[PDB]
Amino acid sequence: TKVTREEVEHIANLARLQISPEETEEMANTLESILDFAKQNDSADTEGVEPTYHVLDLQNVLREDKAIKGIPQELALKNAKETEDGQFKVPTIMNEEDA
Amino acid sequence: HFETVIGLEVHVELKTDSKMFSPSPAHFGAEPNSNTNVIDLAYPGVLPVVNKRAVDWAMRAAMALNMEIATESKFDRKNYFYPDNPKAYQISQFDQPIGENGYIDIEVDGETKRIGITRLHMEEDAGKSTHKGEYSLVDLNRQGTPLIEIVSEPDIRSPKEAYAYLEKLRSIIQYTGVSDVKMEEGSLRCDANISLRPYGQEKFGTKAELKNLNSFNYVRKGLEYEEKRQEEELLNGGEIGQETRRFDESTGKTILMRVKEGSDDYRYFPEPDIVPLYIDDAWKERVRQTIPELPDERKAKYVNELGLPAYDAHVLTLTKEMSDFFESTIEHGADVKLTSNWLMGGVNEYLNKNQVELLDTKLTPENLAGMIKLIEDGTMSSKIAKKVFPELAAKGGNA
Amino acid sequence: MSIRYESVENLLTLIKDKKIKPSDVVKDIYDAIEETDPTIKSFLALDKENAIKKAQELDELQAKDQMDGKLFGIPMGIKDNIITNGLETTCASKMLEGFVPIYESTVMEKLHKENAVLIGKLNMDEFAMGGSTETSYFKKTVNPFDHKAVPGGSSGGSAAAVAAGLVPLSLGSDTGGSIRQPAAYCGVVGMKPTYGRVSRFGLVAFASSLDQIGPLTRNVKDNAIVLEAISGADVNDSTSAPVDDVDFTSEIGKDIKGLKVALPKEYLGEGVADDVKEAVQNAVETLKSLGAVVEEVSLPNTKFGIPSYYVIASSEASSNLSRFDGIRYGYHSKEAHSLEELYKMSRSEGFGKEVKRRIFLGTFALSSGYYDAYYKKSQKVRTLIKNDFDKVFENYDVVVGPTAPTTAFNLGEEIDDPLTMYANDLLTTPVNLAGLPGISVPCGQSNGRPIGLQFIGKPFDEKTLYRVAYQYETQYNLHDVYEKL
Ligand SMILES: [Mn+2]
Ligand SMILES: [Mn+2]
Repeated sequence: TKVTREEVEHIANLARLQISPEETEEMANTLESILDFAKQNDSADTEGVEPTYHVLDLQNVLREDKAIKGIPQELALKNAKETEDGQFKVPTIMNEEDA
Repeated sequence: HFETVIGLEVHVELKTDSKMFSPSPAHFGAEPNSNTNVIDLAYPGVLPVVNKRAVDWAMRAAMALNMEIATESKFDRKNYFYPDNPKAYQISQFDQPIGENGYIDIEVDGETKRIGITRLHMEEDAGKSTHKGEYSLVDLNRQGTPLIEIVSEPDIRSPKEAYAYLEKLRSIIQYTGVSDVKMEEGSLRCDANISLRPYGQEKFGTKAELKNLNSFNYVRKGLEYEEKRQEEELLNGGEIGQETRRFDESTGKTILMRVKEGSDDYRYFPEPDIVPLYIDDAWKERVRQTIPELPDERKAKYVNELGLPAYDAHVLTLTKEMSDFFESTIEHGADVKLTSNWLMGGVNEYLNKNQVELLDTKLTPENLAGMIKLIEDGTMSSKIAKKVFPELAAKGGNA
Repeated sequence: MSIRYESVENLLTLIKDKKIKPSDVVKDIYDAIEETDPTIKSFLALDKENAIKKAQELDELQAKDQMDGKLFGIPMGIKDNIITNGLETTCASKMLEGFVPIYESTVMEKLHKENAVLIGKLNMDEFAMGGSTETSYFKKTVNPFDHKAVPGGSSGGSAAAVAAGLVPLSLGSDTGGSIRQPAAYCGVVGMKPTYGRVSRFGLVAFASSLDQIGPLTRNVKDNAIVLEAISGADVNDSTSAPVDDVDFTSEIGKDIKGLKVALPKEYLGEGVADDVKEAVQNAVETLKSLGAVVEEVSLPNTKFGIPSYYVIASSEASSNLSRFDGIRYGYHSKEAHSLEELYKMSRSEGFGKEVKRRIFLGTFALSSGYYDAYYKKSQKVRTLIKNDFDKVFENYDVVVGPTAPTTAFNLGEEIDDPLTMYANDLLTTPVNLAGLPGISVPCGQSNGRPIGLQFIGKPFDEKTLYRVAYQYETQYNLHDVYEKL
């Protein structure tokens, strides 16, 4: 209940997912349904229960600070669709209309 | 009228062999995207592996910062899309930062003021995006380099107190041997948050985040300019608002580049890929001991014992090498004051004028020790020291 | 296509006794794929050239009597969400079509070391999100037992390829049942080891805290063997558990009399079908006739499995997928002229409806003002779901109940009904949340469609699971049926 066009478009922005106003409405409901679906957890008594971040009870897993030469430039760019001068080429025009 | 509240968000580059969460070497050549691997490139299916030294050093600098070292400390994800941050999230620390509630004493036009450092956590540096044409070139060579964020309690109250802060901080970190801390190299970066609140009331005026402060001297420039900038606003009329401003090195003014629509949502949440850290006593000791005599107590030792002035004790404890050099040449046979005056200026002015900052691979305590005695009671006096010094410094060892 | 139905165990010996040349073992496989997959459609990228080359290498090793490896000359299929060096890994998504990994995943590393032969990659739901593999951007795999039915999600391709006799063993990933459910639907043996048992380095992430690689075979025994070849800690995976004892075959073949088996009443709840319920009840009887002691117990928080699971999984997903921007690899939108577009256009055009749904939910569950109300909450619920197990394990060796509430469903039946599609993860999600090890073996058929029986064990107690799993298998299985289809 109550999932405005605004919120929908705010999350899309927060997710870098292009959404047309014709998908917005649709997504507003879906989200709402899923949320109402998610609402089920509220019927679980979690008072004073610690969140579970990791299921495995490990500790201090560190790596010795010893370098390992990296892969060739070629290898690092081999799968990039856009590259220039040994780098990843990307747009950047800063206009509050495309950004 | 107003007390100007300002805080400093400072990042430091720990100089370790490999990266923070990747075995990639922390030091790179000139060839772009050559110092990387699948992890740094955020290829699908890669996982982070914590650099042990990065932590030890991180908590070594945190202690020297008079902070409380966390017993339980885990990393979290800072999610944000940006060309130099390939995973779309930076592994850092939200709650449980390795270090909390510290402080450092500073001397400003008046007396001692103890500014508190709220926290100190570990992050991974991002890549560098060069702006060519209407496009952008990305180089993940630097990406993943271990960093430590140091946020100051909003205690510092003036564009000068800020300077005094950065220096004392830079100074102390420098002593831990965990970073070259040079702003002209990027191994020490600083951002400032400033806002004014007219006395009597609790409300604030506008609040801005100053970006592009690249030198100790520069943060002050922008800070005090900004101070005056929103000083007018508050009086003249001013429209309260949360904003971010870029400092123009040339003009000396800050430029508004964006107005916050609210508080940036970084969806912070515990990195599941990295098992939690449990820093025990034994561990805290190992790194506790590995700390020398920091600038303050090192200066107070230059006060009564070896009764030296004030200006003296400040510039000699400016760096560890400088200070060690001084004490190494003091025992050799150089009269206290002699070297002090010889270091304060003369050598310091020689280093600055020749950029010979590598005070180590040049003239040495063994070498410099002599020149002091030669003048002290050997040959005659001063003036001969004019050139005998530069020569003796840039090479040679005695004559 | 002759040894296309032999188990990994037998086929293993057939090679050691030089009764068959590795190169032909492969000839058979591809012969099988060529004839059966066109209808099943479980395979994506095929690595025939390389496969043939390796087998040729093996024949030599065969003659030279130097056959090393726990899976020497054994054909293998790998879920396309598991990185294979030089082999196109797409995660069955437009976003990664044509993507050629530049590094080797740790499980593949180990497998090659055991001299297994890489035949190809299996089809799956787009980015492990889905319960019918129907979300694949390339093809919809079908259930060998009923071509009008789905294989399961998300590792549907792995369960189907094994059931369809295209390979003796295959790998899958389980985050909420993506290995066990497809297993149950295709009536084959699926196993999601304890969290931390099998490295995750090389596994395209979906839910870092729930993800886990596992094996799928046609019988309990072979499944154990494979899990031995992939288990073990790894410096490339910080979460990988430092448990050396990776032998799971030792206690197989031993009786289970006196074995305390807990039957969660909530597992035979209202969401369970009648036929599925019956099958498992007769299963319970069988477990009794074998000596095992089965008594009812309660896993109260079970009902909160699916909800909390999605919030958590989605959330993490809204973080693990964010690296897909088409900058360093993957789908790069062409219609982008700004930097914002490049991200928003590559991402939208590359991901499918379901993946974007998870992301939206997740991104939301984490966003400011809702984080505590959804993510944090779900995390606290997860704690409950584990305690349930904790308590139960205080008096029981293992837990039993159905794997899926119902038999496999029809293709396109729930493809446009995400909510009901979800309900199917009722009995699986709890395990991933608790991080325990689960296993599914067939225990029945309703209208030809197989029913799954699941065994939930204590962390790193996979050997026991295989012990009880093998026993039951002796009283029932579908060994003789795969051969007929
Ligand atoms: Mn930072
Ligand atoms: Mn900042």
